[PDB]
Amino acid sequence: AEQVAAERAARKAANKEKRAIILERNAAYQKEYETAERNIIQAKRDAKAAGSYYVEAQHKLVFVVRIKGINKIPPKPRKVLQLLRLTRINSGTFVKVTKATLELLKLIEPYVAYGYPSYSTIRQLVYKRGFGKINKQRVPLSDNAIIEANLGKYGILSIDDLIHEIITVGPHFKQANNFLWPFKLSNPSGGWGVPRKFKHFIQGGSFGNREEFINKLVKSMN
Amino acid sequence: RVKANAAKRAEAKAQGVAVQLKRQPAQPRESRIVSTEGNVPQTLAPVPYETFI
Amino acid sequence: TAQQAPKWYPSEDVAAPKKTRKAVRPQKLRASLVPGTVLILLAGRFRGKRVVYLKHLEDNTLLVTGPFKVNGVPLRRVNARYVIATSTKVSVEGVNVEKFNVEYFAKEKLTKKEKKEANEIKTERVEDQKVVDKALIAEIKKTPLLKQYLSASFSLKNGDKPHMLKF
Amino acid sequence: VLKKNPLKNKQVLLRLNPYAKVFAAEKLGSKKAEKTGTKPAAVFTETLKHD
Amino acid sequence: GIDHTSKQHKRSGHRTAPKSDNVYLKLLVKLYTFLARRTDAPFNKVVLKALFLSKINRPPVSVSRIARALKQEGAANKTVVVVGTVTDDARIFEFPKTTVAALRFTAGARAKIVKAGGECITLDQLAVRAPKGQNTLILRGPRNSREAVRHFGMGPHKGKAPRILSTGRKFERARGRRRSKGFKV
Amino acid sequence: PSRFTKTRKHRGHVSAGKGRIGKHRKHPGGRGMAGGQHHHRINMDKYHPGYFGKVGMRYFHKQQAHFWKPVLNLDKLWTLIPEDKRDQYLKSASKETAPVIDTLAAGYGKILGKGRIPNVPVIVKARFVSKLAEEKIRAAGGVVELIA
RNA sequence: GAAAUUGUUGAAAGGGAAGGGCAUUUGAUCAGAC
RNA sequence: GGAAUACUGCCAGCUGGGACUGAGGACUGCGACGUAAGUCAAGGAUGCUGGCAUAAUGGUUAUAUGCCGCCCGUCUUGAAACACGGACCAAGGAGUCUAACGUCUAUGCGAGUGUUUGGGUGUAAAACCCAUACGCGUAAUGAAAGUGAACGUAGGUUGGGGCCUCGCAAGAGGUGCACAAUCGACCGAUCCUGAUGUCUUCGGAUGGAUUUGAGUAAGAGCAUAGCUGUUGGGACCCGAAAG
RNA sequence: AAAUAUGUAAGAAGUCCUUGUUACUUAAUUGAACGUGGACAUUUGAAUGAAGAGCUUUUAGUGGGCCAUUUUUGGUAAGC
Repeated sequence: AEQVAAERAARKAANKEKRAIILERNAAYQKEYETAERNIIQAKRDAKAAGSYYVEAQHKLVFVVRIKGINKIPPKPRKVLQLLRLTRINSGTFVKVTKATLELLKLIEPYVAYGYPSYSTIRQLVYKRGFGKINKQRVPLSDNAIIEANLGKYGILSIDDLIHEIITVGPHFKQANNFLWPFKLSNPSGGWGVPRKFKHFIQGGSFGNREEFINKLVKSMN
Repeated sequence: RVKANAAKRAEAKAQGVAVQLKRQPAQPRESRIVSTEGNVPQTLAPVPYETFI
Repeated sequence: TAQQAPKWYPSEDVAAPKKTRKAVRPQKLRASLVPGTVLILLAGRFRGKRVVYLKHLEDNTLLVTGPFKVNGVPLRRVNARYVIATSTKVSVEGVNVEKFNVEYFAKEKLTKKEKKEANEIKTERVEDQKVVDKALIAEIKKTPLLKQYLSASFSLKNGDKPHMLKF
Repeated sequence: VLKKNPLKNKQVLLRLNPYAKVFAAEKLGSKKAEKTGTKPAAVFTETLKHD
Repeated sequence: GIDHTSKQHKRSGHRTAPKSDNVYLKLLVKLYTFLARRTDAPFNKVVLKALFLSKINRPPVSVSRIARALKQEGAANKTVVVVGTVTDDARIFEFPKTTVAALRFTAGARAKIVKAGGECITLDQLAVRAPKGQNTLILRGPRNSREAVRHFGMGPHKGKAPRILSTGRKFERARGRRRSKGFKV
Repeated sequence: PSRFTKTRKHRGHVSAGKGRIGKHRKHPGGRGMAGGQHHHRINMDKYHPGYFGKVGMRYFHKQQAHFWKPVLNLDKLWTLIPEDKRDQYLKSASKETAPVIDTLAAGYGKILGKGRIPNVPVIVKARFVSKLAEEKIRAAGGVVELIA
């Protein structure tokens, strides 16, 4: 039983094939991410050239950051904040946009800032601040096998695959998002952009729906 | 709902299509094309003040 | 007994350190440092003097000369972050410089017993200066006032700002 | 024992993404799109320029 | 700060490392904490937890329940193991031959099974015979038979055994306990 | 022992575990059993129903020897028989040899039919017996012999 | 042979209190290590 | 008609300057570059060099400077308070013991339990041994006179840890202690019913009931010790006007 | 006749099929309740979260409260 090159050559072969499989799906998502990103661009030209208006699909995903501290919050908003796992200032969570989630977002509007996040924002978050809930323990991802052993049931094998299930809300988004620990962000690097935070974004403040300006805000936090 | 829920599974097992017996909430809308044939936009402006009394 | 005992004793053996993963790579000098450049020293005996940069020594230091005939600065080595690289260039080609290295500058470390209370030059370091300077002073004569420029001391005047000056 | 970060430390990036090597070598971040010459309808321009 | 959804620094509320200073019980626990760690068998998890338990959570199993246990379908050959104490029941005049594993047997019980052809064993001898608890069954004595539980929860209209030193007539069997004398309970 | 009580841990702390507002006082609610039909009613009613009033009839000059009648149940009936002297009777259901169990010599005034004697015949000498007790002994084959 | 309180010598500071905390300059003193 | 620039966004685009940190201590893991060897910025700092080797760094203390700092304890919604006690210091100074008890715990023996009222004995107020008794538990329910705890594998249904069989596994079937819910059976009481019969007024068979018990349904108890709580006690300490 | 609040449900203890019991009920094996046997298992029956869940014993202190936005009563008002 030499057992220093027999199984080691076996484990390396099993590692190479996993790296091999991870490679096509990253390439596969690339043409899938490119094609769709160019379809809406091109479908807008066709509408204008045909004398019509292309009404894009309503956004399916929002990123929510808790803006207020933990003091002096009425019962109903405090419960809804807990159900989204935002239990301290500058915390992040992805929420699937649905009727049962919109009404939660209205109750918490004075306390959160949210919008529609792009690929660059979400890709950077998981790479820098992505943690998995591993047996009720907050574990840095830092390897594909960590996601593999915990989200391999649903076909998720990598950190890049996990981002895919987030941005395109798939059949296993609920488990995938739940696996992702709530993001602990810092304060924005360049500031909040306003003198007073706790007014609505429409009213010169910070809280509410900032439809794409969340990307600028989260990147300064990230 | 049980009757339809029991009925849909019974018909589905003849072909196995994963009938998805669960209920879904109201989803965000998907894309569409709105055309302006005879529906050309008309511009509205804020109205001035009047007392009406 | 005044203090009874500890029930257990830490092991006296030392642990080997883990495998360090910090390799040594060559230093990258800034672009303003080209051999033959005139340097403005910032610290030491010869702070404020102007000297000629000859060679990059292997221990990250710059081989430098006054020349000794011009301003009295011999063949030394200095650190790149204690000099200012000027735009003035003196052609260093034609100077035999490959013999100088770290082993050339050996201090013959002194023991603790030899404590000097109140109070020479090594034999052939007076001819190496002459050999190099002879090929270097000839190149100095080409540019007018250059020999005068090297013989002066740099200083900041009233109202000059290093963040705006050029050298 | 220590969290090293992707988006830097290129070695860590290749560990988590085998596609990073070909993403960079192909310059997919600065890719160019083929030009198209379609133009908006006359009704669109008048509406945009309407009072 | 954090908005805690649960109380912080809450201990498990379960008992580990039983608080008795008996040296021999500690050795039994040590043998079974190793066993539960390294055998991946749910039987050694139970025994290790049961070795922790207190006296009122170890009611005395009698030889009659053991006899009834062995009269279950296909259980007359299983090894009986009691984490606790085994007492004698002079209310049965027959007995099977099955061996018993326990902490303490009474002399009457030790006499009983030995007379009936059995052999009473300790818990370690069980380990070297049933490391995964093969062919065993756990018997737990009646916890709610103690005289203190009768008194637990008493109030109006539940009949729950008042604490009383001397009983009989003219001891809290009066107004409050009948409709003839005031209200009843 | 004194070194373990919480009095050692209440040194340095003003109220000594009695409160600052409550201000532990001598007998704030009355001494002994005060307030039974008054401010302590809810406690007495919930825990001591029957504490006030009377229920029956009196009995002067009671001595608890006329009602002395310790009970032996029919479950055992056999701890009185000696241990090594038992098994030869249980295995031999022999007539005209059956044991006599004098419950009084044991100290029992009554026998009641708790249950399930072995079917060997035995003679029992009892001051009193229960109804179902007497035939269960007799249905086994024995007989009960009243004694005084 | 303690403390409160007191005398003498020595040192230091002091424009309507004094005492305290963080940080360091200065003065006095000092352990470790070699 | 052809470009540019702005603005917004993206690059797993390149690159310069500054600051803080170096936890870990043989290898293992994941990777990257290489035909291979091997190398690396890859599961946490190393290499070269200088001065000093001493109060130089550092500790202590006193002072100075910048900023800050209201008097403690107590009652209280609220104290720095123009609310109360405290001029200063030493020594003493306030939740204890007992009889009876509740929960929890630990120990022994266990249908029992408890030597220590007393007796024997003794190295003598100890240690050791012992019968008859005695209290508590094993039987309760009725004011009482009284009666007195199995239709049945000591019941059925449901949930159940553990165990057993099949199964690679997932899972399936069997047995199912403690415990939970529930319905039935048994004992006592109240209201019925009233059998064979007999001192013709006794006795109480059997079948019942929106009645009821601090019950049975293969015993858990007894002892000693401990924290905490209770009652009586001077009852944490100090405190009347009185009789 | 709102808004904000408030009760119930969103399954396996469910649904469907056949038939055994009875001293109740019906003209009527008609029903009512409880069961026997069979079929439907991981999208098993909306969302999100779950930090473990359910349970018991015992015992402390407290039982003078006060303030702010909104609602509101007495009062001219009030640090009422």
